[PDB]
Amino acid sequence: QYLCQPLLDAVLANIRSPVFNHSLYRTFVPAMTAIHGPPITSIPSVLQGEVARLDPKFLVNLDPSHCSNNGTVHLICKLDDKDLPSVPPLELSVPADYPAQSPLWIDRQWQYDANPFLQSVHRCMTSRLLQLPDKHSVTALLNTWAQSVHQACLSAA
Amino acid sequence: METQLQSIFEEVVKTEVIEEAFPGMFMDTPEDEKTKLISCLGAFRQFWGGLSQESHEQCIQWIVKFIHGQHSPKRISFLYDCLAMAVETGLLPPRLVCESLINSDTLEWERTQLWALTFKLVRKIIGGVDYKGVRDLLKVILEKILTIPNTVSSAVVQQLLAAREVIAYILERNACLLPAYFAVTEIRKLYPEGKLPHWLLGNLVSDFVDTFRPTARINSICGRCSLLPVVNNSGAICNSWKLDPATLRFPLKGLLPYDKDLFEPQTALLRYVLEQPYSRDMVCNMLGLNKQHKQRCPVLEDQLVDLVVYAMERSETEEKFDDGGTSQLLWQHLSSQLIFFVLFQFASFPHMVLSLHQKLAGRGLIKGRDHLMWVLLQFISGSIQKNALAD
Amino acid sequence: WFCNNLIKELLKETRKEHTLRAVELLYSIFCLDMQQVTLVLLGHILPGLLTDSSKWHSLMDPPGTALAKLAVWCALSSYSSASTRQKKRHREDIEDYISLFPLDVNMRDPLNRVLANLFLLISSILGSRTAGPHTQFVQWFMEECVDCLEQSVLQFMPFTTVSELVKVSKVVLAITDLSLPLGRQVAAKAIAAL
Repeated sequence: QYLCQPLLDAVLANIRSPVFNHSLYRTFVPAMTAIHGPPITSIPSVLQGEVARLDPKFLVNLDPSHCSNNGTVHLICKLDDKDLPSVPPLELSVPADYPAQSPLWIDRQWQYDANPFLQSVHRCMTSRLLQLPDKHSVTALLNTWAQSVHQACLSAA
Repeated sequence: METQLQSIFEEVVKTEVIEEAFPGMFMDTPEDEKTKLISCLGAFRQFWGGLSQESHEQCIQWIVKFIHGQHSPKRISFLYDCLAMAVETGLLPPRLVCESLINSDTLEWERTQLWALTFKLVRKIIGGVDYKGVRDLLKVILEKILTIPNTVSSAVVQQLLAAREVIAYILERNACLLPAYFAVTEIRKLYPEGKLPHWLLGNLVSDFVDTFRPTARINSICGRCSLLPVVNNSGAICNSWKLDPATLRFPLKGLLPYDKDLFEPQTALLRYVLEQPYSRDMVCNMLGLNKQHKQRCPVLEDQLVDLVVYAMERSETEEKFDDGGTSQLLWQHLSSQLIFFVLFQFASFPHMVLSLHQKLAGRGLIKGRDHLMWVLLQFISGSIQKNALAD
Repeated sequence: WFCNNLIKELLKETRKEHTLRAVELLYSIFCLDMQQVTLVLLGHILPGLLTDSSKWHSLMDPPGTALAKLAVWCALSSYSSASTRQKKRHREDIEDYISLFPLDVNMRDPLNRVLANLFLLISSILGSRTAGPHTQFVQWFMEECVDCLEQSVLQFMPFTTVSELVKVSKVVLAITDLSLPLGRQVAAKAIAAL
C-alpha cells in the first residue's frame, strides 16, 4: 500500500522462471532461520421428506401398473374418512426432478358419471385446480382434492 | 392490438397471487370450461375484427409463444382446448396455425408432454389442410423427427411415438389428402438409395417405398447396361447414351427406386469408346466438356492410367503369335490420343507418374518395357520447353 | 470367418425385396450346414450384434426384419432336426461349450443351450432403458415366432420375460404363456394387466 513495490516487483520479475523456488530460496533462507529461531523439533429423498409430514388421512401408495424405477412416478391415493363418502381413488403423474416443475393428473370422465354429484365434484376440480399456482407441492393438490368433497357434500346435503 | 391482447391473455391465464393464501373461503366458483373460453374468445374475436389479413398470422406467432411461455400443463391443456374450438369457429384457419406450434423452439424433444399435446392437436385440426399444406407439414415433421438422436432415454418414448401414427394416418392413400407420388419425393430427397433414414421412421416408410416397385418397372429397360452405341464422327450425339460426367451414371427421371445396375459406374461404355480409334468428338459429348474450358478433372486421369496399365498386359501375355501382336498399332493409337488429351492439359503429368509408380509397385511384370519409355519419350521430346523439370 | 464376411456385406441394402432375395438365398446356403449355423448365429454373432452401442444402427427396417425372419426359419428347422464332407469335417473337432457359454429339456444339448441363452440377451436388451433400434429388433424378434406357428419351440421362455412384453406393449401374450397348468395362474395374471 505504501513502500512495498520492491517486494511486488521482485515476484513479477522472477515469475515464469524455473529457478523461481530456488532463486527465492537462495536470496531469502538464512535471514529468518538464524535470528528468529531454529526449525521445530431407488426413490429420491425429496419424496421421502415430502411424505414424512403428509396427512395420515391420506394413505397414498405407488401405482401397481405402469413402469417402475424410472424418472416419472405415479401415486394412487387412498382416503379413509368416516366423514366423507366413497369417491374414485384418483392418480397423479410426477416426472423426474420433482422440484421446479409443474406435474399433472390423469383424466377419466366416465368414472365420475351415473351421478350429478360426481359431475359437480369434477366441475369443482376443474374450478379449483385451474387457479393453483405454478411449481407447487403435492400437499396443495391433495388438500384441494380433500376440501372439494366437503364442498360438494354441503351442496348435496 | 398487441397490448390489449397482452392484457386480455394476462387476465385470462393468471393464477392469482393472493389466491391459495388463507384459501378455501369464497362461496364463488371461477369461470368453467365454457364460460372462461367464451369470455376470452369475445376479446379475441373483437381483436380479430380490427385485425388486418397480414396481421392475422403474426399475432398467432405471438400467441403460441405465449402459450409456450406458460408452465402449468393443465393450463396448457386448457389453452389447447381453447384453440381447438377457436379454429372450429373459422376465426383461425387450421392451415397456418399448425406450423406455428412447431416453429417455436420451445417444442423440442424434451417438452414431451407439450410434444404429445401439440401432435394430438395438429392431428385433430388436420381436416382443414390441402395437399400442399400436407406436403409442407410432412417434411418439417420429418426433419423434426431427424433432430432426435439415435438413443434417448426411454422414459418418454410413448410421448414421442404419436408422430409415427400421425404420419401413418397422413400416408393413408384411401383418404387421399395428398398423392403418394409427392410423398415419396421428399423421403427420397432426404434418404436416397443406400442411405439409412432415422430409426424413428419405422418399417412403414420401408413398406411405402416398396409399393413404388412396379412404377420403376414401367420405366425399366431390359439390358440397358449391356447396350452400347457405335463410335462415329458424324455429330448429333444421341442423348440417351449420355451419362453423368461427375459420377458416371445415366441421368434419371425423378427419384424412383431404380435397380442396382443403374447405380454403378459404367466404365465399360467409355472403355469401348476409347479402345476404338477416332474417339475425338463424342468423348467430349459424353463428358459434357466443350474442350475449350479449363476444368482439370482429376478422376478423368484415372482411366487413362487404367488403359495404359491394361496396355501392359496386351504387351505381356504372349506378343509372339504375331510379329506385332496387334499391339504396335494400338501402341501408336495410345501415343496419338493420350498426348492429345494432355494437349489441352486435362491430365496433369506427375499425377500419372505417381499413379504408375504406385500401380507397378507390387506386380513387377516387366516384359513390354521398350514401349513404356518410348511413348514417355514422346511426352519428353514434344514437350521439352513447355514445362519445368519438376514433372 | 464365412459368416463374418457375409454379415458386413448384408449392410449395403435399403430395398426390402433386394435384401430379402439375398436372405432367401442365404437360407439355403446356411441350410447346407444348418446344424452348425443354428448354433453359431445364436452363439457369437447375435452377442456380437448387440455388444457395442452404434453397431445396431445397421439393424433397421429392411435388414433387421430380414435377419429376424432368417433366424426364425432356421430355428424351427433345427428344432425339427446334406453332404458327406459335412460328416467328415464334424468328426475330429471337440469344443467346450460351457467354457464358451456357462449358461450364466436337456440343458446339455447345444440346441437346448444356446437357444435358451439367446432369450437372456433379449431380456437384457428389453430390460435396458434408453430405447433404440435394439428395442425395434427385439420387437421384431417374436412377432414372427407366432406367424408361422399355426398352433414346444418356445418351451425355454424364462418366466420374467412374460411380464415384459406388456411393459413394452395382445394374443402373443397368451401364446407366450405356453398354456401350462402352472402357467395358468400367471397367464391369468398377465392378461389381467391389460
